Amino acid sequence: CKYSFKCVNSLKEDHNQPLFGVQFNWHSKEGDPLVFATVGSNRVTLYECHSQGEIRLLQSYVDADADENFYTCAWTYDSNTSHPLLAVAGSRGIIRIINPITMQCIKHYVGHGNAINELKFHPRDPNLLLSVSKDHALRLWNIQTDTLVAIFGGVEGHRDEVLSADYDLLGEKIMSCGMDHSLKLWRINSKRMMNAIKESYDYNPPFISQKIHFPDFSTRDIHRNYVDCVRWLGDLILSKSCENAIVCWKPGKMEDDIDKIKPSESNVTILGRFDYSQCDIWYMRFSMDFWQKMLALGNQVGKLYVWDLEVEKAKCTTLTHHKCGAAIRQTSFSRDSSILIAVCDDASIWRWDRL
Amino acid sequence: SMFSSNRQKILERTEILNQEWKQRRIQPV
Ligand SMILES: N#Cc1c2c(c3nncn3c1NCc1ccco1)CN(Cc1ccccc1)CC2
Repeated sequence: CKYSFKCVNSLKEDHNQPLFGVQFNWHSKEGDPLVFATVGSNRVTLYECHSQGEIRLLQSYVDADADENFYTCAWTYDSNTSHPLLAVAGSRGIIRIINPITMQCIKHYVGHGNAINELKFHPRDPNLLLSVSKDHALRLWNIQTDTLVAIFGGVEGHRDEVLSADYDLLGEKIMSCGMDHSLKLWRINSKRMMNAIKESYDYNPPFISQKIHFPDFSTRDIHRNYVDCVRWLGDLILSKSCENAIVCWKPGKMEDDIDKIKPSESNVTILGRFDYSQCDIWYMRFSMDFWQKMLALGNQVGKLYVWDLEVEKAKCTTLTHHKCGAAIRQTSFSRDSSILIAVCDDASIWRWDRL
Repeated sequence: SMFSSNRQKILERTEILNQEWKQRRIQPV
């Protein structure tokens, strides 16, 4: 693999509780320092990356509920003030919007009737927040008007806990996945959904949320067990289960256009697998860099795999440190791909700089 | 090719997102 990294630093957080999520703020402009947030237990912690591998602790948000367990975080910005924002959620099923400058919760949404596994912001509209829950549904929120735009679930929605979801690059559609082994497509560029988003903006103080009972595509033919991580790779999909492989696939037949796929489409095309080892426990996430040239995944014994996505056989770099032995739950690349951060179950953070 | 046509879509769409990011001035944390 052409990609090479050096481990330049590591630290363990004071509380010693596991770290489950990590996200670099890809909204920061050139000249501003590279910042990442970590989530685990009832804590959200902010760090700044400096020269000579320095990882500088900024501040932490501590939830009054000692029993809250944050599983996810996502960055956005306030379109009116240009200031950054951070959304966090987990076991309590409550979505908190944190001001990262002061690390205080500015507002919260009683998100779901159960735990939230993932949060994602729309790539073009910073106010559109997607939450995925153990209640079998996905919810789309407008954080400018504090409205619930839509609920994706019901009649043909997921039949078990939703574990992951992802918007495609231009934010026209969402692919979700869960414990029912299915991967479901939900178009948000439909006339119904574009109008519902427009309406949530027109709202001013209850807003009537859309109930989307039927996806635009559904498959149970990729994985034979829970699907705990899904990401778009252009018009293709990357998804994983417990079989030590990330499967690259697409709805329909080989030649079929994603935008021409009918909701009743029965076929799937499997293009290949990215194979690895010792990553068969649940809740292990993979990530990509901004340009989607690199794919990263940590395993249960602290190895970090990095694949070069610019292929047709994909070359793989294995990053290891003799002191890194705990399960790597999530990884995050800085926007310029110069830094890769991995977070672990033993509360450790690992910094890998690209050579 | 399948992967080559897919790479061009990634390049074009990430370029659109990068141009939108370049036009923005988000205040530091
Ligand atoms: N990450 C996470 C995550 C995890 C647990 C979870 N339970 N329900 C949802 N969950 C998660 N959702 C986020 C998610 C959705 C898809 C992928 O990640 C249970 N943990 C058990 C544990 C606790 C303390 C130490 C070691 C192991 C592991 C982490």
